[PDB]
Amino acid sequence: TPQAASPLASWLSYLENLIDLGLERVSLVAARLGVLKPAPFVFTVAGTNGKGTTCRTLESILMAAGYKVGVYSSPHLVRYTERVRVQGQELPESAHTASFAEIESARGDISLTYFEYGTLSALWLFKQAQLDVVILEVGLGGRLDATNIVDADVAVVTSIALDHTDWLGPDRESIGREKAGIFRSEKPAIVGEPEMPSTIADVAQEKGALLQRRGVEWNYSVTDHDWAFSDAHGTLENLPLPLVPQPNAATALAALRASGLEVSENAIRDGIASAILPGRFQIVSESPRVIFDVAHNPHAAEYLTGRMKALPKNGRVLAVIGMLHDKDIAGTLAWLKSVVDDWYCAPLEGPRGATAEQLLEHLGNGKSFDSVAQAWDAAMADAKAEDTVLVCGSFHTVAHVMEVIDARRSG
Ligand SMILES: Nc1ncnc2c1ncn2[C@@H]1O[C@H](COP(=O)(O)OP(=O)(O)O)[C@@H](O)[C@H]1O
Ligand SMILES: [Mg+2]
Ligand SMILES: [Mg+2]
Repeated sequence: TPQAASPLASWLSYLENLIDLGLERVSLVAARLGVLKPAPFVFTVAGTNGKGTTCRTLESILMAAGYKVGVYSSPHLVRYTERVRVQGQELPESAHTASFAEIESARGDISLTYFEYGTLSALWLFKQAQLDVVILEVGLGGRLDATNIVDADVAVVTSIALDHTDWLGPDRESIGREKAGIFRSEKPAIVGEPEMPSTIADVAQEKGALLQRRGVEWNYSVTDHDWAFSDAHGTLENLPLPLVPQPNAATALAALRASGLEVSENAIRDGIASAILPGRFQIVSESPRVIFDVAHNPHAAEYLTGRMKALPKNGRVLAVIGMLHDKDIAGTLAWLKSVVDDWYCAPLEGPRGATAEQLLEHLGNGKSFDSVAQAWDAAMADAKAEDTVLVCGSFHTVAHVMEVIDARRSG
């Protein structure tokens, strides 16, 4: 058993090597720790896709508005510490190991899972920091996610589509019911998904939550160079085109206006203008245009394909791909194949990672490589200045490339 002085790596290894579902055990330990209400105001964000960027937008705006903000996020690209941000920054590794020692002693003989530990740890780090606002990204689903032991002041649903069907149900209706579990009596329930499953309205009714959905209570319009927003409180014009998916920026703005937090129009403009997340349609360079997007399911791949198609009339689209078997590979590739010209396949290490050959079988074309790095090198060697190189398929794939680019800065 590690201690507060142990290196973080020893903690994570200990946490990775570990019954009765339901939030009881995690709730009982959280009660002993007094972290059930991490800040005076909490936003909890659920959804199939766009949770991370909706959270980032909220954080950007609130920081410009002068609030002390904490953000819980998952998963992480490279380092575990990316998961807990305070004022947009990561916390010392020793802060994380101390919180782990605190949870370890507080749990007594109560057993916790990896995500339960990390969630309690984030709640603890936030409490210690004395913040005004805490933004929690749900780990998986809603009703049964560790983040649901906290009662959100504003609950958010970014989108609903298919992913984690093994846990959440086989359809949008069953998935929507689970995600909506984060709703609360008399609290705004912000739904940014344009085709809302009825089960979300059912759950809002069962709880007495205040449902405010895109297309009904609020809406937005776009232009080639800006956008406008509207809700029951009025409208906003000439907003900055976002650097995160357009639907998520509107969702965050809706949740923000519904919170009653005092935020000026200028703090809104500044926050929307600077909100961006590595690996979420990130334009890394030009000539050739390089893009990183961790789209790992059919709904996100369809969104990426729409973005790809909106790009200027180009040359060729080369793609560097690595995927995990626990995702709908065939479904994801079907969409991507509609815009990709040349495929460069690589394996992902471990148990759940697919081999280059497995991806290739789905593609029907392309070259296989020994690693993501070699695939990346090959794509960049072949790419012309008028082309676009896309690194996609998983967080692991985008991370492998960011790390190689970084290490080379040192050569
Ligand atoms: N509203 C959305 N609709 C469709 N796909 C989306 C949306 N938001 C994000 N995505 C896709 O999901 C990927 C990851 O998004 P992310 O912001 O990390 O959301 P999440 O935290 O729920 O995974 C993006 O890189 C993009 O491919
Ligand atoms: Mg996420
Ligand atoms: Mg997920």
